[PDB]
Amino acid sequence: WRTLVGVSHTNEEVRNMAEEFEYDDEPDEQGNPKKRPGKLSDYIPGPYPN
Amino acid sequence: AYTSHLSSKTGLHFGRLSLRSLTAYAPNLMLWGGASMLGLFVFTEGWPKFQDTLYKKIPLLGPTLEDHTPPEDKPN
Repeated sequence: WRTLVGVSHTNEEVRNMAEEFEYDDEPDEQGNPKKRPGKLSDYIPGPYPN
Repeated sequence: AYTSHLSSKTGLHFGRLSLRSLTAYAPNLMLWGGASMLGLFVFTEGWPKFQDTLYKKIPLLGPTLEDHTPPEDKPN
């Protein structure tokens, strides 16, 4: 997502577009996994899991 | 007039060098120091710390080094 700023969209627009996808965050205090909204460092997600 | 001796005395030396040579080498050595410092200036110009300290304090050529792309468009 960070390559997309300064080229086609602005920084606020890419940060608003990255929130719509969920990504794997490292698990919390209990051990069960969590999900997080995406930030600018993560890659654009594919539509199929495998 | 008759001279039976010499009026001469040995100068100061360290075998390889003597002050006879160094009083002539000193202005060109200062010019070589200036040339080497200019070479350091040109070879270390992409350095950002030296860019903001020295290479932007230059009066007319200075602001050409800045690209103030707004903070609305940078990833970091």
